[PDB]
Amino acid sequence: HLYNVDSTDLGSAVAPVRSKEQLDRVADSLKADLNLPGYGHIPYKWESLRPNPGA
Amino acid sequence: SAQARIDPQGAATKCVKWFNEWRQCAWDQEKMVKGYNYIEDRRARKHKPYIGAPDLQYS
Amino acid sequence: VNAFVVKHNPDLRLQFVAFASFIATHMAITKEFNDMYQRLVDITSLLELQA
Amino acid sequence: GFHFQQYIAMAGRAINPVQWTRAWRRMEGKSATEVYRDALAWTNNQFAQISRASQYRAWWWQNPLGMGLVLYGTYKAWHMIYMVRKQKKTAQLVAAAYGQGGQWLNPVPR
Amino acid sequence: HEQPYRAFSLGFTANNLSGNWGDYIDRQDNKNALMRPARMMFTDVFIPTTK
Amino acid sequence: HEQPYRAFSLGFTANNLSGNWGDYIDRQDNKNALMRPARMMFTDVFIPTTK
Amino acid sequence: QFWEAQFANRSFFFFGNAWTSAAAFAFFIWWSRVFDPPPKERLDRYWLNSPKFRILSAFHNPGKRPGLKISLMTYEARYCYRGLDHPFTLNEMKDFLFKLREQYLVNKYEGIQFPFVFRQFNRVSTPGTLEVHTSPALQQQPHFH
Amino acid sequence: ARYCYRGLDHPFTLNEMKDFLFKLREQYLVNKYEGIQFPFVFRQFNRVSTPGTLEVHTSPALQQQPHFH
Amino acid sequence: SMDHGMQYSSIYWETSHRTYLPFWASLTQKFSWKIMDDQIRSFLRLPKPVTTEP
Repeated sequence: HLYNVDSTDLGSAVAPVRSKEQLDRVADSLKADLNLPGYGHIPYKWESLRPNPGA
Repeated sequence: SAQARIDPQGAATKCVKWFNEWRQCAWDQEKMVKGYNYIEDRRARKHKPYIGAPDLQYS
Repeated sequence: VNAFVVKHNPDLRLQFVAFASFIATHMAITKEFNDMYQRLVDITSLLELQA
Repeated sequence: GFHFQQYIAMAGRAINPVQWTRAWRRMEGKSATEVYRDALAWTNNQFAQISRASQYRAWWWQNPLGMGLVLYGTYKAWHMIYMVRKQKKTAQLVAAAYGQGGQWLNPVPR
Repeated sequence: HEQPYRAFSLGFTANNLSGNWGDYIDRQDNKNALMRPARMMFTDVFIPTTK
Repeated sequence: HEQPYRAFSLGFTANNLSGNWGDYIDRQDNKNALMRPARMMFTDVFIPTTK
Repeated sequence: QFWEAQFANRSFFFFGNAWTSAAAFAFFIWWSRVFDPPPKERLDRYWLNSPKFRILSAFHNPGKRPGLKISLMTYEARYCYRGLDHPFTLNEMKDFLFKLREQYLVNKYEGIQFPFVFRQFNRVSTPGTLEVHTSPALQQQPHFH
Repeated sequence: ARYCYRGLDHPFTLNEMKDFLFKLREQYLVNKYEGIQFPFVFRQFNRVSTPGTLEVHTSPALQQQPHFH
Repeated sequence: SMDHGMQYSSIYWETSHRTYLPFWASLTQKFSWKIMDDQIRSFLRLPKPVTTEP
């Protein structure tokens, strides 16, 4: 009752390990929670045979 | 002076700069009270733009 | 280096093929690293949007 | 300058995938030094044709400025085809990223 | 010595001193009133509005 | 026999039947959505906006 | 030729009016620092407000808006490499929040454009039967006299 | 042309009456405000008079109206 | 009435303003040394930052 917590488990005592899959999961969850129509929209793309000009 | 009793939003628009300065001074005082410092890196190769230029030393 | 290259790619067309494959492999690995960093930046941008 | 039509025709042949297979077959038993020397010799042959034939011959495009006008027109054509196109693309990029004039904006006031 | 510098461009062909574009928020027209009607003439490319 | 007629223009070069400009009040774009972005290409002269 | 010029008179390294002198002067200014890139402590003096920098950022971030990352790079360059505990003034804070708002709007409304956010693009989506009407007259506000 | 040469006592319908008053209003506005232009009257011209330092700002966002749910 | 708006201002490039992009710019791509640096630090057991500790 002294701490602003729902439970006693404050998470792991070591940081997460780097993973493409975990990053994908977190980004998808954030996108779903935000629910913003306009993410990933490209109004202008440099005209090129390459799909992604520059990066 | 800005008559915040009658135009509080208008006065806050004028006074938030001094609130921000107070906010800065608070941390500036805390870091002097509790000795807080950081490891500065070595001097850059092009710290001076020109060799003949003076490098005025800053604390 | 020129010996090792000409021993395995004595002709111009083979030299060009090897050069192009080197370029493609370099670009692919660079794309992998850029994709990882891009995922990180996307997450940071999403947290800015959440703010 | 001369043989502009032939240069267009050469580019047209070069862009043909059949000519790519022909060049692939022609590249059998061939060296980069040989290819470079061949191209350099071709370019030298062009400029030598110019240097020789300008002494006695005049093309249909001959004018009181000589080949200076032909070279200026070549430059302007290259400019209008490539660089102004790139400027258009860069303009749309900057306008989508920052707004019109975003690259000449003043620094943020302190 | 802590204030930032404005970009400098000067040549025979173009410059950035005959006008002021402003900040990111408080923008303004680089050209003046007499040549604003002829802005199309100070451009290599122009993509007009849709209406 | 008491309603007025709309103007007619038809030739090989130009017409007034591929679009509708509307009335004096309830106006509308004569060109359609796919070529509205390229209005500059359907004009002999163009005098852009002031901004 | 350059070597012999060095021992010829009035033809030493960068002295004189010869092409060897010009080339040596060019190498000298290259070897100097003035044309080197700036350090991270000095990036927000010119580089982060540069048209080249902005265009390159926009190019290598194709469909994105790097105004916010530019603001954050300025914050970094002033805080972590120059030693300022309070890098942003009130103006810069307002600019940061303006850019945050613009990012928010661009991700919320698809295709939003100039009058609400600083952004212009040509290939837009229109309904198909676009009606054109006059704006209403400005609202008559009450006034004395 | 409808009244004096075809014999119609009531030449204008409601649409034509509205159009007449719209054009009257446009004449009034054009004569009242010098340089008035498209959004208020159907009219576009190029040689306009501008202040000299024209500032460009973003419009405010559309007013949030209250709504159910 | 805010989404999918029309082009309100013109887009243009002033004469002889520079572009700073070459002809291979579309094939150019970015890179950061941070991922490689992280891998190397993890493999060589270098000093970790305190952000690894919750």
